[PDB]
Amino acid sequence: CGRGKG
Amino acid sequence: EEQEEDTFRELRIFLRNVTHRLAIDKRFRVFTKPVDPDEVPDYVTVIKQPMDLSSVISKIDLHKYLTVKDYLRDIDLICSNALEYNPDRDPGDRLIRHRACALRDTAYAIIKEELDEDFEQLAEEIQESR
Repeated sequence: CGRGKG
Repeated sequence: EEQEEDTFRELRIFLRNVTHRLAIDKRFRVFTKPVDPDEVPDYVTVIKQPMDLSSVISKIDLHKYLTVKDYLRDIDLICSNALEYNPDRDPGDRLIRHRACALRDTAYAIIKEELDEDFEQLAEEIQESR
């Protein structure tokens, strides 16, 4: 997975 | 001859109508524009093929879908990108992941309910011979 938004 | 393109014209009108219903659904606002590399700089390190509903619309208008199957491939890509990129920690992360599934489920439900299977089968088989 990526870091994530926000 | 002429009849093959009426199938595709009719498919595009149908696809335009489905996409518009998805794109005005408040649940799917996050999928109506491309992910912004300025806001999410690491996105390109995870997701090789970005996709969103505004790109889906452009692709309809530019005759890139000959079948509902290819269209649903791109809906599926939108969902699977969101599941591959977004971790499952925060509530905001869960929310966007559930929304991605709901986007896929809603597109499939609409298509299951409204799409004639023999019309789709004709589309797929015209695409084959070409």
